[PDB]
Amino acid sequence: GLFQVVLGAAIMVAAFYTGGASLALMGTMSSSLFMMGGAMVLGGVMQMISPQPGGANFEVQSSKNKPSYAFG
Amino acid sequence: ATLDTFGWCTQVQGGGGSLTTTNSDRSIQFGNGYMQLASSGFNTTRREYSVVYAGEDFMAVYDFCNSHRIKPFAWTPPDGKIGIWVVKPNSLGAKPVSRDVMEINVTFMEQFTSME
Amino acid sequence: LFHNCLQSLYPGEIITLIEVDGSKFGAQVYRFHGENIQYTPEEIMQAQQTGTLPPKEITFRGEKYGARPFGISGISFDSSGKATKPQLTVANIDSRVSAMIRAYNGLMQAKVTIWITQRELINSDGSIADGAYRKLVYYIERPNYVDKSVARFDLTSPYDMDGIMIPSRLTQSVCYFAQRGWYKTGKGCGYNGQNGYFDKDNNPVDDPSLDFCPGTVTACRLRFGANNELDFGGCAVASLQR
Amino acid sequence: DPRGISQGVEMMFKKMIRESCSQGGEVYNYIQEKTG
Amino acid sequence: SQKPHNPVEMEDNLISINKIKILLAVSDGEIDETFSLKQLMFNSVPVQNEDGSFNFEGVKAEFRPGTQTQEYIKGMEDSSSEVTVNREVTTDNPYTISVTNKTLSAIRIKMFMPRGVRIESNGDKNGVRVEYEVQQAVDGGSFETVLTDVIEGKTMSGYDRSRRVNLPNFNNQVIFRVVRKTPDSNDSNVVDAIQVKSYAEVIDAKFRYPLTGLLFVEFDSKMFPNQLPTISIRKRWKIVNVPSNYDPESRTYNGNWDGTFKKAWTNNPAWVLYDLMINQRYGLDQKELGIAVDKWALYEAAQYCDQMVPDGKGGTEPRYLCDVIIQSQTDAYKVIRDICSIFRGMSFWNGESISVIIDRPREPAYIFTNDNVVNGDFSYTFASEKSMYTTCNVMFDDEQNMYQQDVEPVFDREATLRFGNNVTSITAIGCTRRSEANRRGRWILKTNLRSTTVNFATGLEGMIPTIGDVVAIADNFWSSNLTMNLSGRLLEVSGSQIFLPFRVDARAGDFIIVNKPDGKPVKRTISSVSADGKTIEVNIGFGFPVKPNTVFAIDRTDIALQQYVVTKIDKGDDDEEFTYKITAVEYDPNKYDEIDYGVNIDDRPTSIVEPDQIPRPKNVQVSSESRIVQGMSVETMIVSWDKVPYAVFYDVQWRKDNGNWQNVPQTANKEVYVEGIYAGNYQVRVRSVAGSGTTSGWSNIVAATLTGKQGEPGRPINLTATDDVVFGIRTKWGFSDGSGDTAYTELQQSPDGTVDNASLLSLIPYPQHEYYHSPMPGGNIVWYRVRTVDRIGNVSQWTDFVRGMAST
Ligand code: SF4
Repeated sequence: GLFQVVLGAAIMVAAFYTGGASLALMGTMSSSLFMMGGAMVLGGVMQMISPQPGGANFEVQSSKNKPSYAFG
Repeated sequence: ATLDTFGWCTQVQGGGGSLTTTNSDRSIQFGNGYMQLASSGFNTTRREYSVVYAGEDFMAVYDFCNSHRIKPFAWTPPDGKIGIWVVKPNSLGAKPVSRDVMEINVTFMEQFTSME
Repeated sequence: LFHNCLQSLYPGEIITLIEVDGSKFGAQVYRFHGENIQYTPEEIMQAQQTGTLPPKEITFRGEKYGARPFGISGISFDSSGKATKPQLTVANIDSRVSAMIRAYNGLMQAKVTIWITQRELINSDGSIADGAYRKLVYYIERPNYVDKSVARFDLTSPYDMDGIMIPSRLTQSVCYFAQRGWYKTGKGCGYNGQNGYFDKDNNPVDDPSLDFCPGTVTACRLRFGANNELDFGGCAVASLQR
Repeated sequence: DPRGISQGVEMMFKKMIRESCSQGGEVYNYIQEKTG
Repeated sequence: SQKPHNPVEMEDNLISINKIKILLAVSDGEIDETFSLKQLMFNSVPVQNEDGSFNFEGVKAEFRPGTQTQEYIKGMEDSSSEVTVNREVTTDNPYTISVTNKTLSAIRIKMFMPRGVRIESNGDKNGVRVEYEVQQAVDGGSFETVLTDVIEGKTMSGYDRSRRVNLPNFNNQVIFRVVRKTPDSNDSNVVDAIQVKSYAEVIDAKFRYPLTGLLFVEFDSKMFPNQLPTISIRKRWKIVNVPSNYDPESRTYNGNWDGTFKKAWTNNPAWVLYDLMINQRYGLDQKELGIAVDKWALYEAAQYCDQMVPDGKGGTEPRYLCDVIIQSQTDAYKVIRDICSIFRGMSFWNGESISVIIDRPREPAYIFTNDNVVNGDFSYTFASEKSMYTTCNVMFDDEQNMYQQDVEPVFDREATLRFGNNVTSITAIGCTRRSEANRRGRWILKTNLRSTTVNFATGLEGMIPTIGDVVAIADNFWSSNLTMNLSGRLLEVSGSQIFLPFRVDARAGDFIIVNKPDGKPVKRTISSVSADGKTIEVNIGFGFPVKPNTVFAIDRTDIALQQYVVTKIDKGDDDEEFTYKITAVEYDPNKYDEIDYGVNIDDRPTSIVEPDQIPRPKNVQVSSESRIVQGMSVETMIVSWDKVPYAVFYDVQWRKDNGNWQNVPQTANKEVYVEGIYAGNYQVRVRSVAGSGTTSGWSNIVAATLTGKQGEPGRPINLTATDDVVFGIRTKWGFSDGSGDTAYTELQQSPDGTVDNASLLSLIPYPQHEYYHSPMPGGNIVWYRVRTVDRIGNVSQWTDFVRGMAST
């Protein structure tokens, strides 16, 4: 059938289609939304295939050898 | 505070003049057919009316209706209980019957307190 | 077999069954079913003349199943690591489920299996081979909802690693052995009665019923003898002097 | 109409994030426990 | 190991002084006044240990309580000085101090030694010890001896020493006197003169720091060659608003608490919670608004907080005490909830109550039945499986390790038989005793197991009950199928009042329960039921009238009411308004008794470490030894001491008599041998050192004299030979015997008649000579000879016998 789309809000509109076809839209929406960029160091599919919480970690050996963000 | 009682008489035709009642009661059902009845305020019945008029001086009545939906007035349609009435928003329409007269439909609500 | 039936355009009726295991605590195993059972007019006339009405039971694999309505929520197998809890719904009319929950502390640690097969694949005596099946297993965690009508349960899997910190051999001063693997077992407890028995206040008793000695080094000093070897797990001086 | 529903949903979520990041919410308690 | 140091307080030699000043800030507000040296600590080591002795010797300090009308600390003397000049005498007591300026704070006196020496007949040089004092006067006083200073040593270029004196509060003027407390010398060769050449006086600093507690510590710089020690105190703290009929020390309750407040010290968290919620400087009403707090609930909390309950090793003790110190900024909600967690009492409301309710064995207050909720329906929900624990870990601030954290777990055996291991971790917020940590752990362990929440919604009845009121539930659903719960009735007091329920038979039980408009529900024994019509007659007597269509409930021994605790009440709008959502949790009437009797802890055992006072050497002896080389004599100096435990490496230091200490290099032999020490007087003292570096105190001065060559007796010279065969000369031979290689010379005496009264000295020959010829004789004249030996150290020898001579 004809598909007249609404530009303002597509997320809620897409679910209202009965069409015996909302399942594909739901699956695609979830899969695509999981990969959206944010503020995390590690990327996309590297998390979805086999997760690995990534981040540089340094042990502390002395208080006078740990720098900072230029306070003093 | 010069109030103006509604004029131009009244008539009943085409489902005009039927009253309407509005209440302000809240009730809760307990169980086993037990209910608790309560009312917030003073339990006043805001009566509503619908009026249809057709006559030669339709323009003056239309002017009155358009200019008196902000300030109230008095009008005693069925029984003589004087009331403080005000026209509802966007509830005024006109229908044509002849080149000289028109048909006008208006709805009235009863206001209490304020009176101005 | 069942794969071939599923791989066709017109499969037949499909059945789903649930059972709950509680024999670990001493709880009977329950079994439920639905699907509605039709009644023949001859049975109706027999019930009319004799004035009785027997409830309908149903015979699948093993022993028969009861007649209770139910429902199952979303089931997913995600490799992203997120753990999802499906929901159970069980109809409750005779309050038997509520009494079970009251008496048996909510039957939390229970084992549930879900069986899905096809009706005509089952022979007339309810015996089918292991060449084709569909088995799902979960564990109950909480009786989420209890009312006069519907009782609802949540399920998880051993993949839910909430809590469960890995290194737990903390340097304590109170008998880490007598927390997980308790007294009189050969793991860490070598105490074999020896010098009698003692109670919560380390009082000397003689019956084999009231026995309890938690943590304190004095307890064992007493159970094991003054100068004899000790099986205490943990150090007496937990931390150095400041 | 889906447009009004979407607008209400986004406004409600915007209020929810502030009511949860404030004193009492799950994120506040989690941060207090973790960072300390 | 422990930090090194060395106590140095016995300043008497030529040595300068260097001091360090540290001023510390103490908790805001008023504090107790008990500042004794037994409560001041260096590196978690007390300064003065009861009677004992001084661990860190020579420490000056003064303290303030922290009120508005304090007086400034006389430390941190700065802002230059004035300094006058004069040098008279310190023998016949001259010199005075006539300060008048009231702004003056302290006075510095500098004393001068021009020359200090002493000689003997032998020419050896020693030192001189002299004593002074400094005395105040005050208006009409006894001059109040203050400062005592000792000076010794051997000097040839001068010695300076400046001391510090602090003025007392006065009205008109203050007089200081300088006195000498030793006999004055004479024209004999003993040099001792005292000169004072300073009037260094100055203000110090007028910074009294109002409203804050202070602490001023002074010590020397030589004592610490490494990182300075952390300073701490052990004493009471902030004065709290205590109720009137309350003695904090004895924990009494006179009765009839009337609201009047007093100021004292307490450890009850009930009263140091109210202090935080009301203070305007650093509390909760910061925006100058008087907030309302329920005093009666806090009084009941205080009464419950001091119940006597034993645990551990007997010895009943109060069940909740809190003494904490705050040093970092945290959110107010966190601090308030951490303090409230000691009670585990609820807190709620915003405007008119601000209240706290402790978990007590409370009584029911309101009845709810199937006819007092919406859609006659109750919902049941429970807790997640991960919330049921078996062990909890509790942090600490331990008393016997002196506020170092520790761990004490809490575990219940019964819960471990069904679930497994579920572990938590809760940081204690000030429990200084192990038993209360165990009680706190068992609190959560017991409450988490029992949680059967039941919720429902009601009508206008929600305005009556508040949070914390235990309510009773008579639900038909959970109570099998029998009901005995309606809202009928038809009479007030009439006596069994017919009590016809419009439906439902109901049956015979113990009591029927009614809801009074204001008071607690009243139960009366349902005897003489007479259920002939199955719905007639219940009770015996009743008080006050009862409205029709009122609620009731019936209970039995087999089936009874269920008690719950209300925690949350909610309200609706525009369709619900008069409804009130309510939730509740299962009530427990016996968990406190199980809590109060389920803890067992022995103690913290002692450990093996270095002691704070390393013992001094016990006894010391000084001897010598001798050897003969190159004609002269060589001595030795011998010292010894007992091997004292906890001591590796010793130290030896000695002078002549009084001049200047010199250090013998560090030795571990426990004995010291030094050769070639010249004759004179000597003294020796020996310290002790440990592996860490902490040196002990000084020993007892032991003095010895080295006369020479072990003492030893001389040996007489043998075989004096007199001959009678030499013409015109008389001669004599001899033999200096063994060990005579130190002979300075021989002594030759010649008598004429063998009488010792007629023996006179004749000559004195050199050591490398034994024979002597004396030519001026007459013929046949008889003479006699006597010969002895004198040594280099002028040690004589016993005379020999008299031999005869006969000239030719
Ligand atoms: S001291 Fe020994 S016997 Fe006692 S609990 Fe510990 S391991 Fe077991």
